[PDB]
Amino acid sequence: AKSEIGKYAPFFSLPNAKGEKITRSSDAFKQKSLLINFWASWNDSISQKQSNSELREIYKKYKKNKYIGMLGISLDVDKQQWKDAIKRDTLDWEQVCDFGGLNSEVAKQYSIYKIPANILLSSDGKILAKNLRGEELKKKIENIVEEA
Amino acid sequence: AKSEIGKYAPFFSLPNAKGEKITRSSDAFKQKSLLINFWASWNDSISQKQSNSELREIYKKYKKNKYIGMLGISLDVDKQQWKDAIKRDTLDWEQVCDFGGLNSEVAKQYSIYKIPANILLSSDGKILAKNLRGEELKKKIENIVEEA
Repeated sequence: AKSEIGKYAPFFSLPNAKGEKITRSSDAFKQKSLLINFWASWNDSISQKQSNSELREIYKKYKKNKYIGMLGISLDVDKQQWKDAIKRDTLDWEQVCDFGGLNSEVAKQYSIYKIPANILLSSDGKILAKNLRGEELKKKIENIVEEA
Repeated sequence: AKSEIGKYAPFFSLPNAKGEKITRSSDAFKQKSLLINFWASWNDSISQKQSNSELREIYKKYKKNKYIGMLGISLDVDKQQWKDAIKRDTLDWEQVCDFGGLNSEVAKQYSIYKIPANILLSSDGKILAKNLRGEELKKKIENIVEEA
């Protein structure tokens, strides 16, 4: 219930590849809406590949945008496997992982029942949508950008 | 934690495809050691393909053995996807799933940090081994069914 649409996002604070803790209020994301994608290198499935294709297109279009940010949260347990995937899969938006895996607190807090998954937050942290894909995702991001 | 080697396995009761509730003491498993494997149909990974091959060979060899049984626990949320994988991959040992997904009771009770995963229990329910693969898996099952 804590991650249902319209609720405020549960807190997280998770380390990036350099070990810096990132939150929804880190400088890259403050005052922006935030698209958070969940994945793991141990699930390089067709669905994950599709999500990645879609997310690479969003990042390419919106990487230097005032209104929208992107964060990848991995459920990997192995740091080298995680970093290797970031490189191979060109996951060039910010990436975090605490190596807890399915036992990672963030996975429980966000009630992740499968991966890939995603969640979209307003700049005030409100949960706008979950598990958006395809044209619907495209349109929601376009709308956020238009709302300025 | 509750799933360390030497501890009694956490309780579970999960429905098979026909809706029968299966536990470690169900008729097929009573007084046998039990190999439980955790998976999901959506986890189309190399580890999952290799795991399925390994498990199919254990099943082929030991399906009528009086000292070992096998149980697949899926972390699927979609029943048709689950059943379709069972058929495609001939997962013909007992299969259960309650559609709760990654954050459900049994995944948390067993501290599953990624899938695929497995656990081996003695006939009294104590945890003997975790995440057995390859020749190590074969040798452990051989050792389990050996008569004194």
